[PDB]
Amino acid sequence: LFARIDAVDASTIKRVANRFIYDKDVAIAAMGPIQRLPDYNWFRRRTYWNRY
Amino acid sequence: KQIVPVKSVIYALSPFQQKVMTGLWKDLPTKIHHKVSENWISATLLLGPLVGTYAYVQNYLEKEKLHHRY
Repeated sequence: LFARIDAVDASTIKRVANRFIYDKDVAIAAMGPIQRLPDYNWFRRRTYWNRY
Repeated sequence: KQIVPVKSVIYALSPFQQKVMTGLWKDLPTKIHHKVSENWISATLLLGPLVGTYAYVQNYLEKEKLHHRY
């Protein structure tokens, strides 16, 4: 388990995040005074950067 | 200028999980039925005066042309 854990480096983290996070679909569940929480398109757009 | 919360529950779907341009031509005959049935009064009021005035003007012009044409 320790070998598997410390076999994770920065490049591995980037590759896994690009596999799971970059431009994927989020699922939001909210309750309460959420009248100021941004809508779905906001999060879906925030899942990627246009600078890079 | 404040927001008035309503206590709703809203289910929404991703824009990439549902087709986009099919709803334009889906159920077209009923759409045209609505557009014509709920608006024929308005079209009559908008166009009737115009076509009536045009017909009156053409009638008057032709009658004067014949009368004055010796």
